[PDB]
Order: sequence, then structure tokens, then C-alpha cells
Amino acid sequence: MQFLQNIPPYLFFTGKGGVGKTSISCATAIRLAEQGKRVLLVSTDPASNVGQVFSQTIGNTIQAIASVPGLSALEIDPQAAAQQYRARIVDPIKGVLPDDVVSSINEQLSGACTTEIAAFDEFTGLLTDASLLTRFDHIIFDTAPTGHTIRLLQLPGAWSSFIDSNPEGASCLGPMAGLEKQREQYAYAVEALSDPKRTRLVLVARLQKSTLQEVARTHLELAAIGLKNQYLVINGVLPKTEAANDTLAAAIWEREQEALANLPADLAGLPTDTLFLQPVNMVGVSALSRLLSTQPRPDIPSLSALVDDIARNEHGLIMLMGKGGVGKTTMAAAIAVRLADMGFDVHLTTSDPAAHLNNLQVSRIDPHEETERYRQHVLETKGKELDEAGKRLLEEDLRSPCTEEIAVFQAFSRVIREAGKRFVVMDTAPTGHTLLLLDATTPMMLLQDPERTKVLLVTLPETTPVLEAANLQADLERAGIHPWGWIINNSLSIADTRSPLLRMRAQQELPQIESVKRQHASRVALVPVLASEPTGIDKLKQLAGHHH
Ligand SMILES: Nc1ncnc2c1ncn2[C@@H]1O[C@H](COP(=O)(O)OP(=O)(O)O)[C@@H](O)[C@H]1O
Ligand SMILES: Nc1ncnc2c1ncn2[C@@H]1O[C@H](COP(=O)(O)OP(=O)(O)O)[C@@H](O)[C@H]1O
Ligand SMILES: [Cl-]
Ligand SMILES: [Cl-]
Ligand SMILES: [Cl-]
Ligand SMILES: [Mg+2]
Ligand SMILES: [Mg+2]
Ligand SMILES: [Sb+3]
Ligand SMILES: [Sb+3]
Ligand SMILES: [Sb+3]
Repeated sequence: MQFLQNIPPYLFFTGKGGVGKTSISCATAIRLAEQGKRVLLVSTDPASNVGQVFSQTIGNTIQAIASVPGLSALEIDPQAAAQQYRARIVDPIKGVLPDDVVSSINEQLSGACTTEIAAFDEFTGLLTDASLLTRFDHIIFDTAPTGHTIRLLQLPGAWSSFIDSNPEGASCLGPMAGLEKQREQYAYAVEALSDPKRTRLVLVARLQKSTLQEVARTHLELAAIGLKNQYLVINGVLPKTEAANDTLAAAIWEREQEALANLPADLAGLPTDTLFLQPVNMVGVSALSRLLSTQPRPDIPSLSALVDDIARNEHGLIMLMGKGGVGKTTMAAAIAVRLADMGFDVHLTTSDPAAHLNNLQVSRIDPHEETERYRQHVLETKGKELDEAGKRLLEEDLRSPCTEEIAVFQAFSRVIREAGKRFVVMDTAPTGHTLLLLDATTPMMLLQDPERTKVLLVTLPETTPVLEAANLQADLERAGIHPWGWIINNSLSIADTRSPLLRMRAQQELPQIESVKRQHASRVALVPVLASEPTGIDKLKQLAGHHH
């Protein structure tokens, strides 16, 4: 693998939940240790499962890994880091300022943005500890900071700037107050990340048109900041051999192939490697090492069943939630089509420009134009009296992932009024953290009401995807919102295929589909992987399955 050659001391893997960052990190680490290298593998995930892959316990202390001489490990709990980042800011004012005021400050330090900044404070310490490079040849991270987090830290206004105590509170700048270290150490960490002789960044992706576009954008954001030592690793690729004697497998192999040849322009110049889809989720060293090779029914109702029950009261707000790319826009469209086809009045709203298109009206809003309106608004409102460096800090705050989630939700709110006379289906929504923040100043009670509103969480039958969905649900629950049901999309165990490998992946999904049914959701739906893309009504009608 090109990405495995002549690696510098720091190696970072980035990419969406579940693409294989940790798996690839572990396998890499083993490979390196076996070439006689001293390796430090830093586990950075919220519910670290790395100890498990090496059959041993790991902690916030560097411990050598028994089964792999040369390799040591370190767990940096992000939830815990955020919790402590939060405590350092709030404890001083507990019993000083009034409870509702402190409680409000605490909520500002409870979003993904704070977690991200806290993580960076942890990376920073590692990236600045010179002695570590005295003990290790390589330090590997299974996540990477985002362009937004890095830009925030490189802004002069982040140090010399007091933004009128976020009143309306559209702000996530609260976290900055918690920066433990000296401006200089973060600056250094950033140079270390931008230095190709020190840091190598691995973009992990899947051979799916959508993901590839997201990775492309990630690549541009990071290169623009100075991280130009980048490698792309396409994981989970279906080996052609398998396209033999199977409509599904041959069709998937076919779609990946197209995409492999029509990689988005911005990624074509990057060193690209591909890792083949393995039959069993890697649990040990043998399994992990196999990943770098160069050569190769659950009892859950159909989506129709969920629409069936949603239909029961003739109207309401149906909100689809979940991480990016899990299928919210697709599910939202399917649900809207079924309702419509059964004589109901449906108004489907979307933040994505793409839908074929009668008692089914579609409103598509443009995320970019809504974001800019919202940004304009928050600028004339909070930006006055701020010097230029302060305004740029605020503009970067308005580049947080939630900025867009708030502005689109804002717009969707025009039609959220129709959920009283008909069905309104939305394909996205803000986090519980954001809702609480917005409510501080927005139809909160409406969202909270079990009748008027049913929130659906979309996820995949995979470990990380389910955990991220559970976390998205926990957060919503804090905002007084209980997801009405979960939809497990892209399932193979509910699809028709004789591909031995595919049947093996489908069996791998069993435990995941099980934990959703008994530990996370009350009402659950299974949707098969359709092969090809569900671009039109026909296909969109196939995802649902049938009645009774
Ligand atoms: N090429 C592959 N083929 C089959 N399984 C894989 C592959 N890559 C990862 N996985 C399996 O997928 C899950 C996805 O996870 P992980 O690698 O933890 O990714 P991330 O760190 O990006 O969430 C695990 O259950 C894992 O062992
Ligand atoms: N069950 C499925 N079978 C095949 N492709 C699917 C399925 N669900 C989603 N996809 C495909 O996946 C992408 C995942 O996307 P999308 O539904 O846009 O979601 P989100 O709004 O969650 O980002 C699109 O390329 C899409 O058409
Ligand atoms: Cl946030
Ligand atoms: Cl936050
Ligand atoms: Cl942030
Ligand atoms: Mg991981
Ligand atoms: Mg979408
Ligand atoms: Sb945010
Ligand atoms: Sb926030
Ligand atoms: Sb932010």
C-alpha cells in the first residue's frame, strides 16, 4: 500500500463513522511493529473498542500491547475530555452565578463543537511532546481534527476577542474559553500537522458516489489549511470474483467500478489504495492483517410497517434524523411516497437538490442560501463592536456544522405549520443540543409532543453507526424529545443474494440489528441495500416492502 510506505512520525486517519478508520489504524500499527518499528496507537473514539481488538484493556496511560511486541496503546476518551473541559469552566461559577445562568453556560459547552475542541487540546499535547518521538517511530490516530477546528485555533481573534456573551446563543465559541495551553503550543501543533515531514493524513472512504464527494470536500478543506500530505484509501471494495453468479453482487461490483473510474476530480491526483471487503469483522491480529491484502433472517418489520403506523392519525410532523449519508433523504422520500400513494396529504421538504417528481408537494431548500441569510443575520446582530479579527472568529463560528443545521431548520419552519392539517416529512434536523440552545431564546413544545411529531433515527446495521445513532438519540432525549422509531437502512440480511461473501456480511449485521431492537429503539424497520441508487419512484417504492 502506498499509504504504508515511508510514513512520518504522525499518521492520522479521517473519514465518516464506520468507514474503517480504527480497523485500518490497528492493522497499520501491527504492520509497522512487525517491521521492527516502535509504534504508539492512539485510540480516540467515544466508546473505544480497541482494547477488544487486541484482547486486552487499555487506558489513559500508555501500555504496551502484549500480542504485538513493538506496539503500545493509549486511549483518549473524548466524552471524558469534554466533560473535564466543561468542568474547568463551570465549577468556578457554580454557587456563584444563578443556577439557570450556569446551567445555560453548561449547555453551551455540551455540543459536538466543544467535544471537537477538547479532542484538539488532547492531540495538541501529544503533538508537542517531543520525548514521545524519542520513544516511538510512529504515533497513529484513528481520527483527525476537522478544518473548522484547526482554522478556529489559528485565528488571532480566538485569543483577543470577547463576543457579547452569546445572548441569542447561536454560539459554540463558548468552548474556546477552556483552552488549557498557551497560544504557542496550539500554533506548534498546527505547524506539526501542516509539516509533511511530520504528519501524514489518510482519507478513508467507500466506493460510493456520495461518500466520495464528502471526502473530496474534506480533502479541499484540509489542503487549504496546509495539510497537503494526503493519501486516499478506498475500503470495503467488493472483489470482482464475487460478481460471479449473482444479480446483487454483480450489480454492486458494477456500481463501485463505475465510481472507481469516475472518482471525483479533486481526489484523482491523490495516492489511492483499495482494501477489499472482508467476510468477518476483524477481531484479532490475523484478521486485521488480512485487511492489507492485495488479493481477495432477522424478525424486523418493513419500512411499510412503520409508515403503516405513522398513517394512523392522518397528519403530523415526521422528522428523519441521523448522521450524514445514512439515508435520511432517501427514507424521507420513500415515506412520503407511500403516504401519498395511500391517499394522504404529504408535503416533503428537503435540503438536497435531487428528486424526480398528486397530493405530494415537494419543497427543496438551498442550504447554502439559507446558511448565508442566517450568517448575515447573526453578523449584524452579534458582530457590531467587534474588530476585524473578532468578526472573522465569529464568521468561523458560523462555519460550524450546526450553523447550516440551524438555518435549514429555520427555513423548514415555514411549513412545519402544516403538520396540523397534513403530513410534513423532513429529511434532517438539528441536534438536541442545538434545539435546547435555540429554545433558550422555535417550536420546541411542538417537537416534544409525541403526537404532533414523530422523530425517526436512520442508521446502518453497523457498530459505529449504531453507537453514533444512540448518542444522537441520548442528546435528543435531553431536549425532551423521544425518537418514535429507528430505521436500519442498507441491510443485506433482508436482501436477495447468493454471494457467499455478502451472506457472510449479512450475518455480521445480526448482532447490530439485535442491539437496536432491544436496547435502543421501540419501533424498528429494516431496509435492504438496493444495489444501484434509489434515484426514482420505482426504486423508492421497492425500499418500503409491502403491507399487512
Ligand atoms: N474492509 C472491511 N471489510 C469488512 N469489514 C470491515 C472492513 N473495514 C472495517 N470493517 C469492520 O467494520 C466496522 C467498522 O469500523 P471501524 O473500522 O471501527 O471504523 P471507524 O473507526 O471508521 O468507525 C467494524 O465492525 C469492523 O471490524
Ligand atoms: N437502501 C439503499 N440501497 C442503495 N443505496 C442506498 C440506500 N439508501 C441510501 N442509498 C444511497 O446512499 C446515498 C446515501 O444517502 P442519502 O439518503 O442522501 O442520505 P442523507 O440525507 O442521510 O445524507 C445516496 O447515494 C443513496 O441513493
Ligand atoms: Cl455543537
Ligand atoms: Cl458546543
Ligand atoms: Cl468549535
Ligand atoms: Mg473508530
Ligand atoms: Mg440529505
Ligand atoms: Sb456547533
Ligand atoms: Sb454548540
Ligand atoms: Sb464550531
